[PDB]
Amino acid sequence: TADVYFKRKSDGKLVFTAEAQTASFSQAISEEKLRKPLYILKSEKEINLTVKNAFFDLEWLAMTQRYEVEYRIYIQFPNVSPSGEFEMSLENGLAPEIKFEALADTDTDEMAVVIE
Amino acid sequence: TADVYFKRKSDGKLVFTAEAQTASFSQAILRKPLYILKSEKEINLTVKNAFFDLEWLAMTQRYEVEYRTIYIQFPNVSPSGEFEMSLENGLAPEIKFEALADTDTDEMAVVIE
Amino acid sequence: DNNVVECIKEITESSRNGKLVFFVGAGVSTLSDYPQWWRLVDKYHEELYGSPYSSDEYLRIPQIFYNVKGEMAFDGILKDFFQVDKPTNPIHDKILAMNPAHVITTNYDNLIDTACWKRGKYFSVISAEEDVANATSSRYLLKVAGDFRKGFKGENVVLKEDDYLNYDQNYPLISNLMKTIIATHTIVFIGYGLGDYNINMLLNWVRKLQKDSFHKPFFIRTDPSPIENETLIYYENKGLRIIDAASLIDSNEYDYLERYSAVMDLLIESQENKFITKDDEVIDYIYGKISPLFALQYIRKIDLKHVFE
Amino acid sequence: YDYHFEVNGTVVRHKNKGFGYMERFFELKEERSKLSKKQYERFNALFNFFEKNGVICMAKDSIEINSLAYHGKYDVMKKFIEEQSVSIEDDYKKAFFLACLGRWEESYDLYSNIILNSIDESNGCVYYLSQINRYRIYQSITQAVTQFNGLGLLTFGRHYKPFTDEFLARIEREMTNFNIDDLFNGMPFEFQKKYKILEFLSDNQFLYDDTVKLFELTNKVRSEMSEGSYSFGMSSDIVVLLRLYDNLRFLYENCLWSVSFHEFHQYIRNSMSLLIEKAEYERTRDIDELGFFMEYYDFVNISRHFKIDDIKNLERS
Ligand SMILES: NC(=O)c1ccc[n+]([C@@H]2O[C@H](COP(=O)([O-])OP(=O)(O)OC[C@H]3O[C@@H](n4cnc5c(N)ncnc54)[C@H](O)[C@@H]3O)[C@@H](O)[C@H]2O)c1
Repeated sequence: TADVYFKRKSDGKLVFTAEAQTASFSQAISEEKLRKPLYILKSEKEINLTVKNAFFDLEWLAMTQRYEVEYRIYIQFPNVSPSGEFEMSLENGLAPEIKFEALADTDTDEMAVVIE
Repeated sequence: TADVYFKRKSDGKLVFTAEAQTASFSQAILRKPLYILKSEKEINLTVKNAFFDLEWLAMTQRYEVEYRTIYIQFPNVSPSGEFEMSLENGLAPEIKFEALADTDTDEMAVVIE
Repeated sequence: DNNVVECIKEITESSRNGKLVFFVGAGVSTLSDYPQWWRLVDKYHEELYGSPYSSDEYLRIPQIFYNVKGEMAFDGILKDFFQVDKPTNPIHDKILAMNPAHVITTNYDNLIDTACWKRGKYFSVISAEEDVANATSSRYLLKVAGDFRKGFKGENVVLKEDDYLNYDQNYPLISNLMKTIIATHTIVFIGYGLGDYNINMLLNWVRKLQKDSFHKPFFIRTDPSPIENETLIYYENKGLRIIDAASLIDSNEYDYLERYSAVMDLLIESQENKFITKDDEVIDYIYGKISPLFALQYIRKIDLKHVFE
Repeated sequence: YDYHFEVNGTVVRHKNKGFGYMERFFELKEERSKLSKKQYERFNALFNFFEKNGVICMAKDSIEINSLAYHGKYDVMKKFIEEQSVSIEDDYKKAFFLACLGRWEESYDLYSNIILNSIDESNGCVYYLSQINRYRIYQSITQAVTQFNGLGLLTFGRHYKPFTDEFLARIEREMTNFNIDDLFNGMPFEFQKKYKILEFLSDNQFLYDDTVKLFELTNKVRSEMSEGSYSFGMSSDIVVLLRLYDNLRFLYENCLWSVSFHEFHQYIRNSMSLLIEKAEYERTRDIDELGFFMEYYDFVNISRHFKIDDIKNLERS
């Protein structure tokens, strides 16, 4: 029952807050054939995260009319892309669940930082 | 999609006939001397659309199975009597039976081609 | 025969749609060994003249006793007869198995109400004027001849001459409700005599209605002897469709439960597919069931079970 | 639908637009003296009802099933049946026990007599539940008779006829053209207004909602297992367990015979064996760079609602 804080990457503004529900890090090796030389240690690290009850900041909502995630140990995803996949249900819809995937800039080459 | 005939062991009367629906043959392995190849084999068969013969019914008011497709013969089939009631009324009766093996014969099922 | 078959078909078709109303007479109550009216009339006659009929006499003798011996004597004599309880007969179960929209009964007993409670369908019972206004349920058990629920006095019931004389004035709401139910719902008469006061009054009222503006009520006759044909025509031209229990099955006169059971078993067992034997009627039935589905591009195969009940 | 009550026991305001009575009620439960004496007594009753049913607190901030039928106290049930039932309430669970020990004829007669005596019911809930249970007992009797005339000949060899033909004919006559779906609609409108939560018991397939929710939860749990993700809040497995226990306790404590049918057996078998499979996956789960134990109630559920082949499949998996 830990909380995820969404921040706008540029500034300290809070995009929204939610509770971390499911976090999947299915980071393994990719195809071998398609990619004597010095080892590079290729990888296909992926980090998905889901938040159960996310309420968007009122000031951010008013202003709206790159993102960072802080999962509280403390984990931080400097860059996260929220996947906006909307599906409707016959049962009138009420839990707004937000799914986002961690991204990795080429220069930094790091996706998530977990620190005590 | 073959047919199954359930017959009385002694008299040979056909208790009923139905349509074979499922068959599970799962034989697997505390239990220096000569190897005896001890095994614990089980054969279960679930039957569909079983209607009891009028003659045997009126008489009733050991068994054999003959499942003919290529040609299968199960001697000493014990009919399991698990009865459950659905709150939804009922739809055909499903019969399940387990192949039995006599100590002397040691044979549970026979395959005829 | 074709006439009785069509009668049964209409009754069952109305019942399946919830448009069936049952007019339960005193015969259904007598089947439960309830004290028939003639017993109480004989008791009144004995009390009046010392030592012991017709439609006029049935109303007169209680009427004479009421004003000759007093209200209290009338109430006591009627309570000593009607206070006894009885078990609901199989005919009540058969009546309720049809899921009738309403039950109208001239009986002052609670056997029909007890059967309705048994079946689990809540029939708001209306036996007094105040009952009509406050009846939460949409299913009415209309006691058009009063009831003893309030008490065992003779005022609560309609069984004497003056009570029948002022029925329209005394029971305006109840009479209007009964007439509306008769006009709207399919009516079946069971446990009533063909030459009955209530049935004759209903026929007289129906005569006032515009021609073919109403549905002719069904009358289940359980008299020991087959009905005379002339009386059959007379009553079928008066706005009745007669189903004779004596004609369908031959049974000894002394017992009556067999005739009621035969009529009700024909009603319950009968299904629209029960009568289709011609292969020209099989296609007629199938087309009647499937024709409205032609408006749909595709019909789920499993859903067809709903079409064929 | 003003609020949403969840299995954990926390209420969430979902549709209540006006003043929030539950939001204030929970704080009021947590200065109550200013309430009237009648209001204080009513709040005490409400608090007892809410804490006994598991509605503890609001969203922002084990099970014990009390019944002789669940625990298989087949002799205490017989003793209770023998005792003279003082009240109709004590005669309802007595009919349930009669059904639980076979004795379906006695149970049907007792339910019919309870319905007969439930005319003066203050609320009529016992009458509705007795109608449901009597329909269920009639269904059980019919299916048992069909089995005895069928499989009951191959199994047991003989013909048993546990129920007399007169009783069967009478019950068929009473239950003819009895649509259980209409039973709740054919009730006094006061009952329908007050007892709206009992409507689901009327339909002949009342576990469809529970089965569908369990299917959704099973799919979620299996997706989590396949992906290898980690659930943080109340996992779908815990939700499945909580709903299974809620259904079991509601059906057993209220003495409803539908708890003995194949539908409920399969629902419990699937609710379990999904907790067990998820627990086994949790045990054999590799660590990355970045428990479940069976109680007495779990043993009883597995023994009752699991066929031998189902237990074999669970062992294999
Ligand atoms: N005619 C009288 O006034 C009088 C006096 C004493 C006794 N009885 C007896 O009662 C019968 C007349 O009954 P009524 O006043 O109801 O007129 P009724 O016979 O016309 O009433 C008939 C309805 O009541 C039914 N009915 C008659 N006897 C029944 C019984 N044993 N069980 C169930 N239903 C019965 C018939 O169903 C009929 O459709 C007479 O045939 C006679 O046996 C009549």
